[PDB]
Amino acid sequence: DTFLEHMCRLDIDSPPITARNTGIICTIGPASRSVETLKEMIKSGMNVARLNFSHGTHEYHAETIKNVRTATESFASDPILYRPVAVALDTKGPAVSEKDIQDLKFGVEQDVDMVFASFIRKASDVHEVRKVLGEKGKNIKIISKIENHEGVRRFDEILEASDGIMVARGDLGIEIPAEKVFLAQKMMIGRCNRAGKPVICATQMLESMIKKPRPTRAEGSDVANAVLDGADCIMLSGETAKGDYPLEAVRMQHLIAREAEAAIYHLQLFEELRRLITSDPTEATAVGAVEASFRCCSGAIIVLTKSGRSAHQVARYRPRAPIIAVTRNPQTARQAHLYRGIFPVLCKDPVQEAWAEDVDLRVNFAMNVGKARGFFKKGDVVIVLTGNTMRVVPVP
Amino acid sequence: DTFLEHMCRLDIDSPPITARNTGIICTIGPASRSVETLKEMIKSGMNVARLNFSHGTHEYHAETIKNVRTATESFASDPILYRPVAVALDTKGPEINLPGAAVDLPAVSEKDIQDLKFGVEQDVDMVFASFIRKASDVHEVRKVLGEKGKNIKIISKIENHEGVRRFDEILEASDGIMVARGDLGIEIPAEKVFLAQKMMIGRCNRAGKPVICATQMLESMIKKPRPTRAEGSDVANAVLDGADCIMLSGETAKGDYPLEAVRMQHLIAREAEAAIYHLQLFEELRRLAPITSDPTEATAVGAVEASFRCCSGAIIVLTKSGRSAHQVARYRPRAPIIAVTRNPQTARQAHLYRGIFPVLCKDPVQEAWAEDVDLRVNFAMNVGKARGFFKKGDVVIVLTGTNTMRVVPVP
Amino acid sequence: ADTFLEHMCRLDIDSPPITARNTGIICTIGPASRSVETLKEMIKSGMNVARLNFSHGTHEYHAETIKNVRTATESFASDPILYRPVAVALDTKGPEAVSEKDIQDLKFGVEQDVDMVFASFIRKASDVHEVRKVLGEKGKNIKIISKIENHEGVRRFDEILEASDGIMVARGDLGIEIPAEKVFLAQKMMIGRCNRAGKPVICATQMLESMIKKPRPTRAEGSDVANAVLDGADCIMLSGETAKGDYPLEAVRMQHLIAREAEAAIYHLQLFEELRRLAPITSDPTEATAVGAVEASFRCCSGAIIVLTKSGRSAHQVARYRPRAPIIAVTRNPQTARQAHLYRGIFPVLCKDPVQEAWAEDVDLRVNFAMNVGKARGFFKKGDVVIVLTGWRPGSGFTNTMRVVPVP
Amino acid sequence: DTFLEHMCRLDIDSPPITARNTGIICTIGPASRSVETLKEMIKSGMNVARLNFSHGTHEYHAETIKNVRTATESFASDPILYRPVAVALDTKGPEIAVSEKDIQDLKFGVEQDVDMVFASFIRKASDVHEVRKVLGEKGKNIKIISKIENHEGVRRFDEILEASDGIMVARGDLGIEIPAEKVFLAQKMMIGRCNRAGKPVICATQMLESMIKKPRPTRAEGSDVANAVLDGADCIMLSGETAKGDYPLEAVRMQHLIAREAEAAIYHLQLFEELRRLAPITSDPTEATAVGAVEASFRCCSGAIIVLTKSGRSAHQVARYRPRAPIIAVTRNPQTARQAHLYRGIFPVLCKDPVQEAWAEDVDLRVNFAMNVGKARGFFKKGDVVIVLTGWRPGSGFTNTMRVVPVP
Ligand SMILES: O=P(O)(O)OC[C@H]1O[C@](O)(COP(=O)(O)O)[C@@H](O)[C@@H]1O
Ligand SMILES: O=P(O)(O)OC[C@H]1O[C@](O)(COP(=O)(O)O)[C@@H](O)[C@@H]1O
Ligand SMILES: O=P(O)(O)OC[C@H]1O[C@](O)(COP(=O)(O)O)[C@@H](O)[C@@H]1O
Ligand SMILES: O=P(O)(O)OC[C@H]1O[C@](O)(COP(=O)(O)O)[C@@H](O)[C@@H]1O
Repeated sequence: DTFLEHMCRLDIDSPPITARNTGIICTIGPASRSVETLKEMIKSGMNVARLNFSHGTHEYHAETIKNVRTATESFASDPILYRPVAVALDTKGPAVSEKDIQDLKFGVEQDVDMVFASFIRKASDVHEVRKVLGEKGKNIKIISKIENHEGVRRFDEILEASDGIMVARGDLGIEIPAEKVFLAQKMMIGRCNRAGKPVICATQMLESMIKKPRPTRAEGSDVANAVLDGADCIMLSGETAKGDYPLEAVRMQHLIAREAEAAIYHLQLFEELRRLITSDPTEATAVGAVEASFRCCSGAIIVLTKSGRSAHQVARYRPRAPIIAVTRNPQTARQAHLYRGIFPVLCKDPVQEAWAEDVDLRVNFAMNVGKARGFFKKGDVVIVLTGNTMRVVPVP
Repeated sequence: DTFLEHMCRLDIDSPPITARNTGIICTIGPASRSVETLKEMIKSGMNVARLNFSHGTHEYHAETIKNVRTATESFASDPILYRPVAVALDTKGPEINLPGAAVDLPAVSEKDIQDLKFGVEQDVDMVFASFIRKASDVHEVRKVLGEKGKNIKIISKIENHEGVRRFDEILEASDGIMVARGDLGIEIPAEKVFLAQKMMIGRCNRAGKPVICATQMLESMIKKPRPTRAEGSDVANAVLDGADCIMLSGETAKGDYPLEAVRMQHLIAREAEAAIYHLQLFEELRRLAPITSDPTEATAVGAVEASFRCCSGAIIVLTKSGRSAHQVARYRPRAPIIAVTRNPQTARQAHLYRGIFPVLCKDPVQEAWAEDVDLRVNFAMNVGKARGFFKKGDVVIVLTGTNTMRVVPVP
Repeated sequence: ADTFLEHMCRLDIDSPPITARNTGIICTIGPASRSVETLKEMIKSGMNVARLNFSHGTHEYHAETIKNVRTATESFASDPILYRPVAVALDTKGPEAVSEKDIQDLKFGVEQDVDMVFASFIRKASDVHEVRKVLGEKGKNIKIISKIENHEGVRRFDEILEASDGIMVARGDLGIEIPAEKVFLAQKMMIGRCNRAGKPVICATQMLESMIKKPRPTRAEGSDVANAVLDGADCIMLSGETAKGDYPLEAVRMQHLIAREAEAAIYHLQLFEELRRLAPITSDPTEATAVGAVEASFRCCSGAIIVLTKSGRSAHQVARYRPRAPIIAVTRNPQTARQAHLYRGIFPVLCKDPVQEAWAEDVDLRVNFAMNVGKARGFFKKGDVVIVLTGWRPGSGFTNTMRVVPVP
Repeated sequence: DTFLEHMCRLDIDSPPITARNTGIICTIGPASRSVETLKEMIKSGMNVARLNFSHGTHEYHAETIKNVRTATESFASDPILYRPVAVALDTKGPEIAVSEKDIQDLKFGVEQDVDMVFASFIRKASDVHEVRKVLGEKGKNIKIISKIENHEGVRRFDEILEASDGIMVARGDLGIEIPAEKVFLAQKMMIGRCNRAGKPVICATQMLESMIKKPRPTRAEGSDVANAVLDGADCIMLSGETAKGDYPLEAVRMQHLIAREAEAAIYHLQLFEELRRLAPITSDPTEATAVGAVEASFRCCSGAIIVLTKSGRSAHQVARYRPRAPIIAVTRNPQTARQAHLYRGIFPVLCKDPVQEAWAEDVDLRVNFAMNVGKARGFFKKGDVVIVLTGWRPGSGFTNTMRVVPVP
C-alpha cells in the first residue's frame, strides 16, 4: 500500500516466481565469438548480441554475426521454445565520423536490428544517423548513447529524435564527476520511462567477472538498482567480450535481474503513469488491457503485432503481467527485447487463408508458449489484443 | 484535482453539456392518468411510472397501466428514438399509527398478496416492497412472486429503525433499495434522517445496486408552477449523494402541475451532473474493488478506465438480461452507457441504474451471428448520433462476448 | 475511514453525536423574539448571533432590541466559565451602491457598537469599499459580510470576497434573480471559495420556513440545513422562523440538533488534507505555528486547541485548516469574543480576570481559565491531551508557540 | 508531486545545497591509527570511529581510543565548530551466543567509555538481551547495534530489531551465508523496517574496497553507496578502506562527496508522507510535538529544527519522521552528542557554557548557541525561519514546546 511497507515485506526465503523482464545485452568478442559459446549464452539468457566497432574489421564482425545467427537457429527446430536474438551495432563515434558512415551501411546489409550511436550531443546528430541509414534500414532502431555533458543538457530533444537511449556510465564519468553520474542515470531512465522509450544501462556492469568467476557485491547491487531504476535492458561489455568467464557473467546477470523483479513496486510506477488524454484507439485499448491485467492478475497479456508498436504501447504503462508479443516478422521479434516485459514469440506456421483462423492460430500458439515456459496454466485468465480489440479469455 | 477546487470552479454561466443520468420515477394518478399527459411526461423525461396501491382498485390501476403502455408505444414507430418506460408497483404494506424503535412481526399483509399477484399478471417490471425490516421479508416477497415473476426486480423500502440497523442483509437479498424518506422521519428523528439516506446510498453504490430517493421531492409543485429550491437543492444533493433514481409522488399523481414537476426534475438533475466529481467516486471504487477472476467484470473495468482515458462519447454494451450493463454502471463512468437489447423488459428495468441508456432493437434476428451483432452495434451508433451523444469520428467503446472490449470510431 | 464512500457507509444513527456544535446559529430578532425572557431562552437554546433586519423598523425600535439582546446576554455574566458571547449583526436594506437609508443605518450600527454588518446587493469590490469607507475609522473593526443576491455578484465573487471579511449566500434573493436549479451550484461554489480563502461564509434565508406556523420542520428543510453544514458553511441563519413565527424557540433547538448531527457526517480528513495540498508555503511564524497545531491535534486526538488571541485573527488561522478538535479562543476583548462565532469550530471564551503584572502569570491564568471552561462544557477531562497556542510577546500578531500539555 | 517527476528533474548542473545527513563510520587501524591522520579524517567528515576486535589486544585498541579522543579534542577550543566523534566497538563474535572473548571485550568497552557496540552474529532477541545483560547497568547508555549476518537473523529480524537500539547490515558476512543475488533484498528489507521503526540502520562492509590500493573508487561502488543512502540508511561504514589501505583519507573525502550528492536525489515528500499514514495515534506530548515540528518545517522551509535534548531521544523522535531540514540537537551530555551521529539528519552540538542559575536564561543560551552554530556552518542566515523545540521543566522527557522564531 506504501513503498516503505513494500520494502518491509521483502522475503529472501520466497524464490522469484516470475520470468526475467529486463533484457540482457552481451558484447561479443574473442571470448564469446565461438558458435558453441553463443549457444550456451543464449541458454543462459542473452537477448541481444552487441558488436563494438571501436575495434575489428567488417570481415571479423561479419563472421561474428554469422556465428550468432547460426547459434540462434540451432533452436529453431522448436518454435515454441525458440528464443529470438537481436543483433546490435555499436559505432566508434568521434557529428558522424567517416568511419562510422561505413559501419552503419555495413549494418544495413548485415541486417542489424538496432544501432548504438556514440557521443550524441543533440537532435541533429540523431537525424544525421537516421539519414545515413536511409530508406533501406529505416526499420533499424537508433539508440543514442549519452556520454557527455552537452548530451545531458540537451537530453529531451535527443530522446524525442531517438528510438531509445543508452546510459554509458563509463564514458559519462570521464566527462562528468563520478558522484554526479548516478544522478544522470536516474534522470535519463525516468524520462525514458515517462516517454515510453527503451533505455539501456551500460558499461562497467560486472567488470570483476573478467578475471573472476563471481562478481563483487557493489556490482551485484548496482545491476539490481538499475533494474529498479526502471532500465529496460542491462549490458555486459568486457565481461563477455574478452574475459575468462563470459558465460558466468550472463548467468549471474540473469539471477540478479530476476531477483530484482520482486523488489519492484509495480503499483507506484503504473499509477504515476496513469496520472500523466488520447484519441488513438490502439492506445486506449492498451490502457484498458493493462488496467484489466492488474484487476484479475492475468498470467500474460497476449498481443498480436506486426511492427511491434502495439506491444510497445502496452509496455508503456508497465504491467506486472508479461507481454507475449506474437509476430511472424523476425526483425520485430528480435527488436522487442529492447522493451521490458515483452516476451517476443515468432510464429513459423503458414499463413492461413482464412484470416479469423490465422489470428486464432497465432493466439493459441502464444497460449502453448505461455504454458511451456511456465507463464500460466489451463484455466488461468489472460488478456488477448488484436485489431483495437481487447479480450479476456481462459487458457485452453 | 481535489474536491475543494472542483466545487470552487463551478460555473452557473456554463450550461450542462451532458444528458441526464439519474432516472425519473413518476407516481401516476388522477392528474397524470390520461394518455395525452403521459405522452408529454415521457417527452419531459419520465422513465418509470409508479403505482401506489395504498389507494385504488385493480380495475383502476389496470386502466392506468393500459394508458402508460398506450402512450409509450405511440413512439414505437421510430425505434431509434423510442424510449422504454418501466412500470412499478408500490405496495401498501403492513399497517397498524407507528411504534418507533420496536421490532414488529407482520410480514406481507393479506392485501399485498393480492396486489403482487395482480402485478405479475399485469407484467410489472419492478416492485417497491414496503416496510422491510429484514432479509426474510424480502424472501417472502420473492417467494410470493414465485416462478411467475422471477424476473421482477424487488426494491426494498426502508422505513424504520430496524430496517436501517439490518440494512446490509436486506440489501444483499434485494435487487435494489428505496429510501422512502417520508416514512423514515415518522419513525426516526428528522435530524437523523439525512444520515440514513447518505448511509444507504453509499452502501448501495458500494454494492452496485440501484438506490432510489423517494417521497416529498417537490411537494410545493402540487399547487405551484415552480418548486422552492430547498426542495430543488434537496433533489440536487440526492443526485450528488449517488442516488440512481429520484421519485415524484403527489407532484405528478394529483397536483395541478404534474408536467412541470417532471421538466423541473429533469433540469435540476441534469444540472447536478456537472457538480459531480467523477474522478473521486470512480477511483474510490477502483481502490475498493477486489481482484475478480471474472472475465466479464475485468472487461467492464477496462472499458470504464478506457472511457475516462479517451473521453468516449458512450460505452455501447450488448446485453440480454441487463447484467453486463449493470456491471459497467457499477464503476460509475462519466460516459453514458448505451445498453442494446431485444428483451423489452430488460430495456425497461435498465432505468433503475444511473448512466444506462436502454435501447430496444426491433430488427429481426440475422442468421449470421457476427452480422447480427454488428447490426445491434450500428443501431446504437445511430442511436447515439440521433440523441446527440456523439458524432461521426468520435471515439466510443463497444462491449460484446461477454468478454470483448472494442475501441471503434463512429461511422 | 480510508475513503469518502466508506465514511458515508459507516454512518450510524444509533450512535449519538459526541461533539459540540461547530456551526454558528444566527437568529433574526423581531416581535416574536424581542422579549428579554425569550432571548434568554434562545441563548440557552444555542443562539450565537442576533440579526437585525433594517428592511423594517426605526432606530428607536432596533436600539431597544439591541438593549434587549445585551440585557439577556449579561444575565449569564455572573459565571464567566459558562458565559456565552452573543454577537449583534446589522442587516442593511440595500438598494431597491449604498442607499442613503443605509448610510444612516450603518452609522447607527457604529454608535450601537454592532459586531458585524450584512451588506445587501453587493455586485463588486467597489461596493464593499464604499461600505468600508462609510463605516470609517470609527468602527473599522466591524466585520463586513457581503450578501450575494444576483448574477453579477456571482460573476465577480472573487474580487468581492477578498474585499469583504465574510460572505452571506442569500438563497431567497438569489433564487429570484437566478433559476430555481442554479443557486445550489452558486451556494456550493461560494462556500468552497470562502473555505479555500479561510473566510467565514453564512447560509441564509428559507432555512426552516415551515417552523413559522408549525412546531416541527419539514423533511426537505432538515436535510437542507444539514447539507449546508456539510458543504462547509460556517453559520446558518434563521429569518422569519425566529422573527415573527409562533415557535421561534423551537426553531433554534431544531437548528442545534440538525447541526450537531451533521457534524458526524463530516469527513474531516479530506478537507484538512486537501487544504494541506493547496496551502501555498509561508514564512509567517503564526501561520506555520497554526499548521503544526492542527497537525498535532489530529495526530494525538486533542480534546481542544486552546488559543490566546486579542483580535481573533490567530484563532481564525487555526480554523482555516479545519481541525476536528474544537478551538477555545481565549480573549479579554469582548468584541472579538462575539465575532469569533462567524468561524466554524471556534468556541470564544471571555476572560474577565484582572491583568496580572507578571505577563507569564497572566498568560497561564488565561490558559487555565480555558482549561476550566473545557472541563465544564465537557470538551475534555483531567489527564486529556490539549494543544495550547501563545506568543513570545504581550502584543497582537506574535503567536509562535505551540504547547502540548496535559489537562490539570 | 510524483516520484517519476522528481527523478526527471534531477540536475547535475546544480551543486548540492545541503549538508551531509548520512553518518560516516570509519574503521580505524594501522593506516589511520596516528593522531595526525585522525585529525584529517575528522576534518574530512568522519563521525564514528569503529574498532574491530577480531584482531588486536586491549593495549592496542586502548591507545587507538586515546588517539581518537586526542584528535577530537584538538578542535575543542571552538565549541561552535567542535565536531563530536563517536567511538564504536565491533565484537569478534562466535566462530566455527556470546563468546568468552566477547564478554571481556564488552567490559573493556565499558571502562573505555565506548558510545556504541556492534554485536556480531545475532540470530534472535535473546542474543541481544544477553549482550545487554553483559553490559549491565554499568553501560546501559551504550547503544547496541545488532549485526545481521545469516539466514536466521533475517528470518527473526523483527524480534531482533525491537531488542536492539539499531541494526547493521553486514553485507560481507551476509553473502557468505546467503546467495549474493538475494542480499540486496535483505538490505532493502532491513533498512525499510528500521526506518519504519525509527531506529538507526547502518550499511556496512565493502563500501569502497577499491580505495585500499587506489586513490579513487569504481562506479559500482560509487553508486552502491549512493543507493544505500537512497534506500534510507542512517550511516555508511568504511572498513579496510580506512583501516589498512593506502588511501584512508581519500576514502572519507569520497564517501562524503557521494553521500552529499545522494541527498539531492532523495524524494523527501514520499517518505515523510508515508510515515504519517502509518503513524499510530499517540498520547505522548513529546511525540505530538515532534510531529507538529516536522510538519511546520516542511510548510515553512525551515533552515533547521533546533532541539534541546539531554538523552538524545527528542532529537531521535524528530528524525523518525524524516524532515528535510537538518536537526540541530543541543546538549551538554557529551555521550549523547556522540551517539546522535547514528541518526540521519541530526547535527549534534555540544554546549560547554556554564549552567545559568535562571533556567529560562539557560534554555535561551543553548538556543542562541545553536543559532550561532547554524549560521557559522551555513545552515541558515539572519532572518531565516527555524523551528525550536524545548520543554516545560528541567530533566529528560518533558519537551512539549514548539517555537517558530526568526534567526537573530
Ligand atoms: O502492432 P502493429 O505493428 O501496429 O500491428 C498490429 C496488427 O496485427 C494484427 O493483430 C494482425 O494483423 P496481421 O494478420 O496482418 O499480421 C492486427 O489486428 C493489427 O492491425
Ligand atoms: O448481459 P448478459 O445477460 O450477461 O448477456 C450478454 C450477452 O450479450 C451478447 O453480447 C449478445 O448475445 P446474443 O446474440 O444472445 O444477444 C453475448 O455476447 C453475451 O452472452
Ligand atoms: O490573535 P492576535 O490578535 O494575534 O493575538 C495574539 C496575541 O495574544 C498573546 O497570546 C498575548 O497577548 P496579550 O497579553 O496582550 O493578550 C500574544 O502571545 C499574541 O501575540
Ligand atoms: O531528549 P531529552 O533527554 O528528553 O531532553 C529533553 C529535556 O531538555 C530540556 O529542554 C532542557 O532540560 P535540561 O536543562 O535538563 O537540559 C527539557 O525541557 C527537556 O525535558
